[PDB]
Amino acid sequence: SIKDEIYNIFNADGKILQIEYGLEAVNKSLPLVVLKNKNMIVCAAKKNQGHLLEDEVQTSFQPIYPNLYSAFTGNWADVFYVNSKAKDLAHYASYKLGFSVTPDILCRKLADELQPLIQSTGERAPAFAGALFGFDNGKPVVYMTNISAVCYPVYGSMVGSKNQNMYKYVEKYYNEDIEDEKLFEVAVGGLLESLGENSVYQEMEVAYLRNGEVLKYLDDKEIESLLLSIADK
Amino acid sequence: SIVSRQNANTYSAEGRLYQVEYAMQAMNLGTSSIGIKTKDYVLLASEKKIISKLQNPSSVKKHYRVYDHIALGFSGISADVKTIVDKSRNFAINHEYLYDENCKVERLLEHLADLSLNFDKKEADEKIFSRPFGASLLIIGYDTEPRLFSLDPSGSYLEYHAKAIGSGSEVIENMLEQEFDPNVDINSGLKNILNMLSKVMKDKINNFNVEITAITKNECKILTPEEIEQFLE
Amino acid sequence: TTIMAVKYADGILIGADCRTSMGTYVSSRFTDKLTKISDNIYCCRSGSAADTQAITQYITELVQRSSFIDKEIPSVKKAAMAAKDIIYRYPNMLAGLIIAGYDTKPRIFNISLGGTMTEAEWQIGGSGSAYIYGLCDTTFKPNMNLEEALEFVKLAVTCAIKRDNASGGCIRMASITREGVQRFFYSGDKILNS
Amino acid sequence: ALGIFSPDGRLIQVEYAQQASEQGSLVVFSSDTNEICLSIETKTHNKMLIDQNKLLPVDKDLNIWYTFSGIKPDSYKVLNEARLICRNYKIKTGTNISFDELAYELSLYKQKFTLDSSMRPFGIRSILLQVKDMAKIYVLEPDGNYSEYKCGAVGQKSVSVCEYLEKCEEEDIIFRSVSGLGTVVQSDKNKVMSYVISKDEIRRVEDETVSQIISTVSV
Amino acid sequence: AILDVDTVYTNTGDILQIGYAQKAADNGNTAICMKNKKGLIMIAEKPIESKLYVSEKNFRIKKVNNSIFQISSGIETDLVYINENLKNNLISEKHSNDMDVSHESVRNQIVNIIHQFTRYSGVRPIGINLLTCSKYKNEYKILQTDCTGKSLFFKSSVIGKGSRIVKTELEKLNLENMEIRDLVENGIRILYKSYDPLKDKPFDIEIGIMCEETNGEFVRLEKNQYSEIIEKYK
Amino acid sequence: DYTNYIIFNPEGKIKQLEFINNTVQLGSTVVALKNKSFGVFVTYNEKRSKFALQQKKIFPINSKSLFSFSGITNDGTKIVKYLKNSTVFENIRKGRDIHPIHVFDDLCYSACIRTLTNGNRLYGVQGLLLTDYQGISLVLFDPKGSAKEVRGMSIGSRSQSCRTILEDECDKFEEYNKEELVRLGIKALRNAYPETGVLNKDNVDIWILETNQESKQIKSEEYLQ
Amino acid sequence: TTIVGVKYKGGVVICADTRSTSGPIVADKNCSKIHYISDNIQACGAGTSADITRVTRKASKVLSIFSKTYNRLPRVSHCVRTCQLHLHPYQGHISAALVVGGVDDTGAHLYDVYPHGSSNSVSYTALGSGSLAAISILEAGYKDMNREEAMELACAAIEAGIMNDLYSGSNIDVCVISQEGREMFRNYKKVGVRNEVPKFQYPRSSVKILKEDIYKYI
Amino acid sequence: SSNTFTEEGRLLQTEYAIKNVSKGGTIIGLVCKDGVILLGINKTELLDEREKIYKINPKVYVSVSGLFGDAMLLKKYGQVKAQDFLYEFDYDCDIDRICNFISEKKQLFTQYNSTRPFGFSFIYAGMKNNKFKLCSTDPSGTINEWKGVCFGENEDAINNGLRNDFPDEEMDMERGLFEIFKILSKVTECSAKDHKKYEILYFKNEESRFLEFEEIENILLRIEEEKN
Amino acid sequence: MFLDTHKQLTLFTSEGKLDQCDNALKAATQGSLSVGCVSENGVVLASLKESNNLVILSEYKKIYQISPNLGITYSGCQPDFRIQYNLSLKISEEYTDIYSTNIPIRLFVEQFSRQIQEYTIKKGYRPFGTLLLIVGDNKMYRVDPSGSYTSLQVGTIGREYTESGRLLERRKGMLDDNISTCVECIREYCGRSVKSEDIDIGVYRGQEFRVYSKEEVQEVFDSIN
Repeated sequence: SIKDEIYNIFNADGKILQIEYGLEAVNKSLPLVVLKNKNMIVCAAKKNQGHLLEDEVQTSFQPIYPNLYSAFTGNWADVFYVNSKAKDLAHYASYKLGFSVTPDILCRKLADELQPLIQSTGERAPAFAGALFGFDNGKPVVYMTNISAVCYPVYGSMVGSKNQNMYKYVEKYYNEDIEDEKLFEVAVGGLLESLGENSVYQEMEVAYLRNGEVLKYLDDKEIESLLLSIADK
Repeated sequence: SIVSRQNANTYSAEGRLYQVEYAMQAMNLGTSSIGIKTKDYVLLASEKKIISKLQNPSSVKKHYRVYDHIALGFSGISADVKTIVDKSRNFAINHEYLYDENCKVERLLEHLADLSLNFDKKEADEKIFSRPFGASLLIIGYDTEPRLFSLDPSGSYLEYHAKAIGSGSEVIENMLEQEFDPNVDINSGLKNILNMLSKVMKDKINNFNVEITAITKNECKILTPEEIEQFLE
Repeated sequence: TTIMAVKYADGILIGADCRTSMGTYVSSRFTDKLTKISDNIYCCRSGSAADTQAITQYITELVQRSSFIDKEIPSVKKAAMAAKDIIYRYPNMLAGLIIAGYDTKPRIFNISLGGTMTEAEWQIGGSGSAYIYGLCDTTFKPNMNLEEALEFVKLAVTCAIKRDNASGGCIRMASITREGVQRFFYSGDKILNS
Repeated sequence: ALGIFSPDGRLIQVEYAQQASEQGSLVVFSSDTNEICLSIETKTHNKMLIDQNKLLPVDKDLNIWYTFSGIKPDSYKVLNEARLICRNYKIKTGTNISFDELAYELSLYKQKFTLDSSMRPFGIRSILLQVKDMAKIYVLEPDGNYSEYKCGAVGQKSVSVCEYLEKCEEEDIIFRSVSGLGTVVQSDKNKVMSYVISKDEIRRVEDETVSQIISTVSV
Repeated sequence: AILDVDTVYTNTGDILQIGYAQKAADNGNTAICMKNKKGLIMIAEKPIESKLYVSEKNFRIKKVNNSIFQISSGIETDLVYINENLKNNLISEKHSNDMDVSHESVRNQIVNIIHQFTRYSGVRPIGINLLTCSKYKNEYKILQTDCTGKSLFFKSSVIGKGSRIVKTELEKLNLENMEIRDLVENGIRILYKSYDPLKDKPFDIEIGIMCEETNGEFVRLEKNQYSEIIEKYK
Repeated sequence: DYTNYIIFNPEGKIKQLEFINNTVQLGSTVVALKNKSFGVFVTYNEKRSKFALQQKKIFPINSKSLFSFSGITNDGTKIVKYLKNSTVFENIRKGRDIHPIHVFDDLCYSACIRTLTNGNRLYGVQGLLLTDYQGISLVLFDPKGSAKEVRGMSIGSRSQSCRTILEDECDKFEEYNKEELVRLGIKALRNAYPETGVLNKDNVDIWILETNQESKQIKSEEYLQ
Repeated sequence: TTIVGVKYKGGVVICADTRSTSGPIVADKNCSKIHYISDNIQACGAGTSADITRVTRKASKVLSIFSKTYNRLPRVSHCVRTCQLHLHPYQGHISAALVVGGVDDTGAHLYDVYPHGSSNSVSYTALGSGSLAAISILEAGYKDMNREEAMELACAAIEAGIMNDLYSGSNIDVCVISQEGREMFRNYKKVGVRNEVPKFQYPRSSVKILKEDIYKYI
Repeated sequence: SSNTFTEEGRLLQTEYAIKNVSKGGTIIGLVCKDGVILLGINKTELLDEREKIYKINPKVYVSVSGLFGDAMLLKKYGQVKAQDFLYEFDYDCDIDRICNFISEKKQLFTQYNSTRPFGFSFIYAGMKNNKFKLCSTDPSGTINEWKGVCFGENEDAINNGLRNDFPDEEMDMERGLFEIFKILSKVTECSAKDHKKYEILYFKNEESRFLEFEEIENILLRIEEEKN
Repeated sequence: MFLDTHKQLTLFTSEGKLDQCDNALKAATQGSLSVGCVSENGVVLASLKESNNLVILSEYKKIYQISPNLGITYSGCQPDFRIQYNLSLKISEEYTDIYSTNIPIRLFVEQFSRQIQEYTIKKGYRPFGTLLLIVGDNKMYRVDPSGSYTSLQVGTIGREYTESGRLLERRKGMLDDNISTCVECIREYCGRSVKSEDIDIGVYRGQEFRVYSKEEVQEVFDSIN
């Protein structure tokens, strides 16, 4: 029993128990949503603990490289570790490629670097989940990856606590040709399906990305209006 | 491997390393031997471990010549002692190479003690084994004075006027505290040491189951059976 | 080559010629010598063509790397230092760079062949620079406007082109300011016809 | 545990290797000043199995021969290292390796696999044998111990054979070796071979005589 | 069976060994760091285990470089490794760029060096809470690092056993337009407010300030500067 | 489960780091007293047998520097060699004497490495370094990787009685003279060893260090007999 | 040789002469100097013939693994960077100069790569022994062009090198990479026409066989 | 477990590896007057490619039983080592050299603690001193020479039949294969019932060839008729 | 004890079986179904794609190309397949470097299977948890975690493999119709109505292997309906 629990090996059921446990650790983390339409990428997530002595702005969306961002959830230390590893890989791959690396290449590289932690014993697999996203030659692209070392091209990712409810909402309402404001509403509603529709705006952050500019965060009043619109209909 | 190295280096709640405690049990599971120091001479007598009489007495030697004026007797696991002897010879020859002189016996003891507990070190010449050596050594030599040294598997060593190792160590010590006097001649000293040895030998003491090394200012003599015959009576 | 860098009232202005040559033959006459390190840092390469390209390719990723680790605009100082180590650690690489940019204030850094890094208010380099040291010394004025500095670079590089055989073609110029980078172009038609 | 002491001060894996070296086909030998007689017994349950020669030469000009008891595949590696030691010593030094040096270096090779983790003791009692100037037989333990033997036996139930040899002080070493082997083996179940190693020459003894002498023991 | 044999996940996703490390860290001596526009200070309890120790010459605050210094609670010897590696990395980084290491770079180094202990098998979690105070571009920031490697910037922070009582007092505290000596006064007062004599031994105070009056250089105050305050709050 | 190797037990402590505290208590007593001008080492040495020679627990690192330790003697000898090498390097390559505390920086880093990872062996030696550096300074080195300055300390078997005897008089060390410090060290040993005859002219070796002066071994006749 | 490269509005034209030489002796006729790198990238090189093939083969591997892995047609900048990172460490001992051209999602790109690892984005290029003869035609005739005019300017450029350079001759290979894909014209022209020499036959009796051994394939 | 001894003085991992072999497809070998028969029984119709019998060099062939992955790994290793021998001394090695290569690697893998034994056995057909030979190698690495041997399913039954049912008479490999089929059918009917899973090699040192199932059925009719 | 990185995670049980290899085979067997059908004119290869997690089915691919003549698809965990795909691309590119031709199916499968098997003997490593179908040169090979390969006429990997394999035997035919025949065969083993987005198809015709575009898969389904 303990042989399969501890080591990164297949149990009699055909699953690696350690990866499942890391996935549980991720699932217990804060909720986060990244969702994209034909023209923009929208990401919303629950803000971290509101310490009164805080002297920082703590965002779950981290720029990794020019026109390349990440939105990860899980253990704060593991999320930071994978962000720094992604920056390392991005700069190395940009050196090798002759051009700034794009989100797809970086997701593939990061997952291929995470896989050895899944196939071998000695190093703990980081407990993280989220999407590396950005704009690739004018097209918004979102790639989802997590502790299990998978990498898929996705319209969006819903990670963290109660990610299944967020998925159920988003898939029901989401579409690619959805409008920008409707994309905002769908993403924030998917998040609220985890947080609860009665949550106040101070509890979560929203940012959006457009082709020619940096990632931008919605203002407090903007989030108030967005939540009022979502609750209205 | 890390697990095996940790098993080597684990400390006991009482203090001493577990491996050292086990090596100290192994160190006296062998035939007995006595070392006597006098301001003129140092003796070292050991009963041979003749498992069968078909095993010729000549080839079961128990004293190894470490250098021009250093001899090494041992008790316990005899396999480790040839490695210890080889590294001691290397140390002595290196010391002569650097300084053109015969090393002090204390310097060889210091070198061996340093090498003893270096299980972890990755270079062979900077350690003896990956574990304590399962042998207790009586190292004698002449360095402007007859010197008798005992090296334990714990890496500790002490200069002695007289010591006994092997299964008869305790009995021979309880006899030494009564019988030993350093104001005695070398021939009478040989008689006394052989008398003490015969007390513990499984069979009757003779010149073919006994090996004697006597190091003096003049020679590092190893006594022939025709010479041990003089002292057996 | 004739690479030039002048710091003026509100940013950096770098000028360069277009000619690249091997011997008496001009292998290309449209070479871009103003190498972009980042959106706000530009490098004027001089020395071995292959080695200076190798450095600027590495400095490009190093300055971006640290920029996102630090979470701030890329630092022209860090790019210049990163260039100095490579130029110093590898004597076999014949490279000398003018690295000029705008992170918080305009800065010009000159890395000589052996890795000697100095901060300058104006800097020139390349084979053709030898012929405009007196012209640049007498004509330089602190805190020029864009038009005054553009004339200064235009005059200096033009006089280097008219004298240095390894220097020729139109004068590429690029003004890095806090507002961004604006490229200029002084066609050789005007320079040669005069 | 591997390459480490047990709570009672025992190298457990080394003694397990000793035991594994005891669970092997019995080999018996006896020597005089100018010759050695070496006898080996083998299981004949398989008629289709062709019995391998267990007396292999280490170096033909030095007239050194090798025999073993225990895990057969380990014997291949140990014999290969014996031959390599002889050849490398002649390359490096320019002179033939002495028998004692070969025994010492082979014993060091044996010990090597008991000083380290991640590796398993050979677990074979290996016999070095030479007749150039005088008969000399070395028996190397799996743990690296080695010492000369005038006569002895190794392998399955060899302790009883050594006990018998202690008493069987007969002048003819052929008699001694074959009779000592006969104390254990069964003529119906065990096919037996006997060799006499002489000055730079080798030959095996007649089956009739060996069988006749073996029949008189353990009747 | 609990899977705490190594730094591995339990069936609920928790890494038990990191929890044990946090238990060890939360039982260390308290250190308080308070940051302000005018400067930065850190207070450190130094319990008198025996009067034989020369407390005035044993320092809890370890400098990473001229502009970064840090203090730890828990198994404070782990700070030896953490500080040595941080110093080796950041001195080289500073002098290879001829400019100060930024707060974010220090945070990156802290997190990446602390995480590998929570990430490998034959390794033991760092088992300390760590406060790292630094100056960069004429700004001061305090970085409180947990055993997980999670490190956040704070306006004022405390580690050690008495953190629970000190944190509320800090939350009651306004730092804007406080003089550095006001910070010293408040820090000593809050430290003594969490003494709990019946459970903790008497302690000496180690105070290190980093303010304009010393052009941002780390200065370890001598006892005569705050003996009056210690007498006031003993 | 948690006893065998380096990991936190559920209560949050590493058992091996506690076991090394028992390990460092094996050796014979060393009693150290420091005054700004001079310092004293007092040791108790017992022959392991009637025929064993004394082990000379105190080692001089350099003129005006003494080191002594309790516990595994191999680690103590390693530390003695380390301190000698550091003295040579600091005198030559840095033009100064070893700093009593900072000379232990590399050793503390190595010890911390050992306490953080398995496979590597924890140091089982506790050392006292008495050296003249801007005055006499006494340093206690612990196997956990920390070196701390002390007014006086006792290491080895039964050292707690010596420690409490010293601690009852620590505030007066700066006023005591050399004879007074030697007397207090012998008193601490006596409190640890109240059995008469055990402490004698042969079993106790006293080492004196005075600022701006060489370190010397002085006869114990005047203080025990 | 006269390998030439011309960039026009929506693609590139890479032309080359079909000749190889070792000293004053022509070694290979109809030699194909345009090497495959990708469906949208072709490279033509001058220098050590073995180094051109192997350097362009390394780029072909790295770009094939990239496109297969990421399902994304490679960029010309990726090909040039791979070549630069390979040529530079050898300090030019691997003597390979390339004219890499292709069409990516960013448009048409044409590069000059030199043995020491330097690269240069260009509008038109000539390389090899006939570069000077070719570059003279490109200088005079180059402008903003379509593929038809780019085809003839490049072919006229090669023709000049074939006619005026001793070590250039035989045919003209042409390869156009446009946004619609690459299309090849092997032996696009036969400017180096040879004479119609008759055959010459020895009598079979003119050679004597000393001994003969016959072996059969199985 | 791993590669370590036990109180019984045996490598349990090697014993389990040897046990694994008996679950593999049956392979048989027999030395005859004019050659060596190598026979293998596949689990499926496999005319696409030979799978039970392979070639090492112009004068060594091997049969396979046990773990297929390890078997192919060491088959490739043995082929590479035979080619290295040819590179060294400019002539092809005999059966003994291939046996030595594979046995050395197998022993290395049963002696290294952090690895597992190879779970397969080989039968080597070859020549030495101008006389045909038939060796074998177990997972332990032991080399056994045989007049005849069997491994895989029904290994013990076929081995017993060879022990006491195979005539001691020297015979050419035609009658050798006839007798092999006789004893195989006596042990189990499935051998004489079906033939499309068979791989049979008529090893001659210079002109070895494989038998078509038409030839196998020609043997089958002879065995069917001889008893009538 | 903490994780032993030097441990051999694959060993024979007392029953002669490899414990971890069977678990890896079980893990592979749970993957999404994928099939291949050999024909007298070529070989078809089809697999199903899960539409969950908002995966862009148009961009997500299940059938991959190794060389112009080889294709591959898997059942099992994706990361292991991605690593094995990197390995296979390395193999094919190395062969093309040496010989300049497209790697033959059998040589590729052999060189690939040996490196797959490497992990059943590598210390501290578990075998890949993926089954692989390799289509090329008018042949099909199924490669399992053990590193054992078998050429096949009709093969299935993933869920419902045995019964689907039996159904494929009932659903063979000419390559042009075999595509629709096998699409019908695998329509019996999908949890929801299959759109063209949900299936990848790769067909080896003549001398090359090509993966159908999403538009082509619509054409195949238009024939189905």
